[PDB]
Amino acid sequence: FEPLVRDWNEFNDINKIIIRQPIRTEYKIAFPYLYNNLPHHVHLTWYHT
Amino acid sequence: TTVYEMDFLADLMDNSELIRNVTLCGHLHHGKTCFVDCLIEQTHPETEQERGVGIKSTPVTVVLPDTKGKSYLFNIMDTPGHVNFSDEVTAGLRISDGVVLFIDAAEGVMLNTERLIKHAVQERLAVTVCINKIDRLILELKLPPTDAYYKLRHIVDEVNGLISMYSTDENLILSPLLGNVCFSSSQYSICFTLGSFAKIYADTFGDINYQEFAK
Amino acid sequence: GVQFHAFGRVLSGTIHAGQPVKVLGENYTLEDEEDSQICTVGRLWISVARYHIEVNRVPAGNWVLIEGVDQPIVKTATITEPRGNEEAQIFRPLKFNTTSVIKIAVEPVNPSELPKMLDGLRKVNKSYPSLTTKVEESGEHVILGTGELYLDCVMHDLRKMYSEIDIKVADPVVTFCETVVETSSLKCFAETPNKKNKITMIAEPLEKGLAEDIENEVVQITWNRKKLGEFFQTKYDWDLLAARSIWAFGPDATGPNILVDDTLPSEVDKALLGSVKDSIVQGFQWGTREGPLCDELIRNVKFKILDAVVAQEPLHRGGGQIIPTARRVVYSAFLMATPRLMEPYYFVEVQAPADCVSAVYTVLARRRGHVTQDAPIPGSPLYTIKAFIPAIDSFGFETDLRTHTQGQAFSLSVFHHWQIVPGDPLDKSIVIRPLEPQPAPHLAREFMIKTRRRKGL
Amino acid sequence: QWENSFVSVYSKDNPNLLFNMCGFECRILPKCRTSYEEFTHKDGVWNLQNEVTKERTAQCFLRVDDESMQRFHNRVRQILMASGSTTFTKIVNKWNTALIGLMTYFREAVVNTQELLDLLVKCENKIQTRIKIGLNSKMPSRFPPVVFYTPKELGGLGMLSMGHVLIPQSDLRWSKQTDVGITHFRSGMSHEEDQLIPNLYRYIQPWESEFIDSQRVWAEYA
Amino acid sequence: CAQQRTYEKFFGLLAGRFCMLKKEYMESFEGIFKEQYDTIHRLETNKLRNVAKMFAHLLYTDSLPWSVLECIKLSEETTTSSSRIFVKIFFQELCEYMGLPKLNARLKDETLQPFFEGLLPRDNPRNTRFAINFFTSIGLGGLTDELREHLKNTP
Amino acid sequence: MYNGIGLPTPRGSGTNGYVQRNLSLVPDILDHERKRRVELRCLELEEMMEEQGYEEQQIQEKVATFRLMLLE
Ligand SMILES: Nc1nc2c(ncn2[C@@H]2O[C@H](COP(=O)(O)OP(=O)(O)OP(=O)(O)O)[C@@H](O)[C@H]2O)c(=O)[nH]1
Ligand SMILES: [Mg+2]
Repeated sequence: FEPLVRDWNEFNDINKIIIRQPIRTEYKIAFPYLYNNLPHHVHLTWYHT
Repeated sequence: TTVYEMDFLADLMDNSELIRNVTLCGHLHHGKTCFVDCLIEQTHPETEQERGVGIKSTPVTVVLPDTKGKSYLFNIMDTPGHVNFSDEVTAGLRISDGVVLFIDAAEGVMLNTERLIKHAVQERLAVTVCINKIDRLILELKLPPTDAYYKLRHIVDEVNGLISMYSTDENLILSPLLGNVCFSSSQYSICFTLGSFAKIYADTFGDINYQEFAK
Repeated sequence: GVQFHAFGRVLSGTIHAGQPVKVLGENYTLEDEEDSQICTVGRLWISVARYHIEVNRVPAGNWVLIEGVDQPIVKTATITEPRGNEEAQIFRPLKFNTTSVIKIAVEPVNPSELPKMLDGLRKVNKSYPSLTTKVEESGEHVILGTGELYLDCVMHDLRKMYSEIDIKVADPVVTFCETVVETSSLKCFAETPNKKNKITMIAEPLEKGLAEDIENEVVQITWNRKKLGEFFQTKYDWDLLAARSIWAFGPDATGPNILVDDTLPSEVDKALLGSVKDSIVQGFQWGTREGPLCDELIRNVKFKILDAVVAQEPLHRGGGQIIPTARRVVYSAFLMATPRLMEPYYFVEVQAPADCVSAVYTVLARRRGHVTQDAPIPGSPLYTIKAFIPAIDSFGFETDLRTHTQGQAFSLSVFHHWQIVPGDPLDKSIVIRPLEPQPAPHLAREFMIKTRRRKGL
Repeated sequence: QWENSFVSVYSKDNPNLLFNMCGFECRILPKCRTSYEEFTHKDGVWNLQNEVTKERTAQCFLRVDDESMQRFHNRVRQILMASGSTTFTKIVNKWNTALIGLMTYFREAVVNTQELLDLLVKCENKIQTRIKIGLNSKMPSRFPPVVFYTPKELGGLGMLSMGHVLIPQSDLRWSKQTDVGITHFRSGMSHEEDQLIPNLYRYIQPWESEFIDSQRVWAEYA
Repeated sequence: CAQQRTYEKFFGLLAGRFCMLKKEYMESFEGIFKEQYDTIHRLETNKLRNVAKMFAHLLYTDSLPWSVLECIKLSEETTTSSSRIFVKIFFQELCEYMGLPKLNARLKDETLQPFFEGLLPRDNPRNTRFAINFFTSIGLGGLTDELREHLKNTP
Repeated sequence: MYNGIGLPTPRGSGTNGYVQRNLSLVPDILDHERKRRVELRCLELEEMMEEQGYEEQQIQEKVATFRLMLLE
């Protein structure tokens, strides 16, 4: 879909991460709030039916 | 963005020998919240929902009649069962006195069930079982009635082996003869112990002694 | 609003509306009564699932939702009678089965609202009983939680209800531990600023069984040295002299490390050693807690005192300036002759159809798995898998599993045990390509270089 | 004036010396300084050589300036704005001349500027779209590539192309941080099959080689 | 890239990435350097220089392995003047790219001296004269006069 | 998986926005321990003497010799 609305940070300092597995969009949609800055108008989906 | 009954509730609180404090625990999705819901509709004909997973516990206190009619006040701590939220269980496990562990008839014992029997025995509570979701053996899995017996016996024996593993004293072994386990189907409105079923047998048919029968 | 309703059991007595009562917080011991804030009761409620039925009075034995005892208290509270004091104790605060091991840094978008965010954090620390929030000296706010879904719901409530600030959140990482693999072949001994007291101690590794016993409260030293001795000698052929030498347990009441005292000829200096044991154990536990490498807890190590040159009349000079002396002895031995890093593991149980077993296998391979067991379910068309997985690689493992198999499989995870991360934590000949994934020989190296960079400097 | 100026220091904390000259945006990085990792790769990189020791001592990385991209884009904009009284072949000659004048001037700063490549894709497809609009349709199947790129001898229009290359993409976050690499390949303009349309950049010769060539050619002629 | 305008390491880089992708192209490149040393006179000096910088790229890219020098016996009688120019451009590029310290260092260590033997003549004296004279002309004074000092100590 | 690659909308871009993955991507220690060896040499001797008598003199004799005869 078309995007809903449309500098420096420290957490993405590339010396201070450990990258074992790359985060990927499926995780970013499984857990909207843990994995995402500015999650707005997001519905929180989960089911282990 | 209960007029003549809450007084009765108060006197029940005042008796302090007609109340029971129980924690409703078990694994994930094994029947707790539906048990509680169908139960409050039995009494009152008067994040989570979208999640389909319960995150934080909820307490209910309600007045229930037994197989003799004597009302009791029941303290029921409905917990979440996701292994990540075991925190909530600990909370209930302090402020309550017994535990009703809900086990699935189709799956049996898994991670959280055994870990919760551990947490319950190490805090010296009472331990009861409801083998829930029994229709999943008749309608879903389609099992000859004797193999349904086999599966139920198996679940009870395994939970027995574990509760013996974490607790030294052979004070209690669970089997429905002692009145340790219900059989249930939360959604199909069926919950029964050998006691209750034999009393049903007696009340509708002749006068047979329901206690010696249930034995 | 912000307020809560405290929820609890009335063991003795009978609560009523307006009843003035005094709280007993979690730190309150009988001789520190500042912790007890004094307040009253606004309403009294009783509960059906989500219906609040307000009453005037409740006797002992029930549960109740009390209004007004919110602001003073955090996770646990013990309520006692206000202005009627006989004397009161507290019940030991809640003990949890699982260790909260996942870590998330939090910051606002514009620092102007740092106080508002702080309000928010307090509140959730209130609501979730296992949440462990701490503001780390590098200036950050770390949140310490159980699993990915747990922290998701935490931040859900953080952004939804308690504060409407916009918040940046780091990626999850885990909290580590420090340990050793062999004895300090030689010792560096620390001496007082005012050079009065010389402390010689080495380090060496314990075995896992007794450390876990330390954890399980099986070897509780609340016993006398006699019970300690029979325990140790009986079970693991420990020396009775090792028992007479064992002083205390370190990080706290429950600390998997041990402090040992073995130098017989100066041992009979109980005038001086029996004096200094207090500062000795304080420095021991400080050193164990504050970490030698990356500011994290140590475990599974045993320290031994082999020469205690005590200042005659170890007065206030000694007494005051010997605790850092002690912890530098600890660091000296530890860093001296075998640093090593330890990281947690996760237990994963996967239900799966019969066919997709191989599928989960492959996933666990990508993430350093070691699947242990795979077994039929009796009376079901399903197989159960039990496996381990480094909590590092546990991030998204569930959803990865379910996506690859069309929802058929499903896993839960629990913390189980720590383990040696396969790297050498202290090797300068190891340089880190700063964004691609390291191979195993350097995981520990990386693991420290990153964490200290944000904390240890 | 300080706002229209730019001062850039090189010390023991900045290893890079950046500047901005006639149309280029250059950044010099010596080997002595913090290049533990060094490559020799795509031609965006000049290798400066110390003329007495004859050893390569630094690398200059080139990019197109921002106002030069803007100037190219405004130039295409006025090709299009003043073209409703001209024929298809005149519009395409103006495009050809503009694009040659850019590519033969910059020539390896264009490889390294991932914002140019997108500018050139959109600008070439705007020219094509105005020619379609010239007929009375924009259907993508009435106008395969062959209609535009066929030389003027076989009756085509004769466009010169730089919009059928793939645009390299990599992970925005670190791409704004640390020059991470190239993992994905977004697509350029759309061709009717594989069709592999050739490229202007491959027929123009880089500077850093023309300067060595010239040195030797004039040396030996002298 | 033989047919190209002038050398751009584009084709070098591309063939090197293929070698990076499979070993088949690494042994292909062994045989290819063997082929071009066999067919080196078959070019002009233009093609000669571009292929020289080809293999020089290959070497200092670590794509071609330094063992390859076994194919280079620096005796006057067996050396094409065309091959002479080939190796001169090759080693001009090597020295002015990796720098003379690590080249002379890599030219020095024995672990590849078996192959380097054809390049550094010590047993037979006349081709030592010739080859030391050649690399001197190229301006590799260090290795040359070290080997000539070995020669001076020899009798 | 829109893994931070591609366009927000391939809409006015002259492209179909199709993304792909780059196929060509690949010394007291001994002396302190002798006093530790000596340590049980007094206790365990006085203990094994305590097993055959806790008169505190017969065990001090066995412990005194075990201290002098060992240090010799
Ligand atoms: N087949 C069958 N399913 C039942 C029955 N009773 C309850 N269920 C299930 O009950 C689920 C409803 O939520 P619950 O599982 O009760 O909630 P829960 O057990 O506490 O799990 P959590 O809330 O996450 O801790 C539905 O998904 C049904 O699958 C039953 O008697 N038969
Ligand atoms: Mg629920």
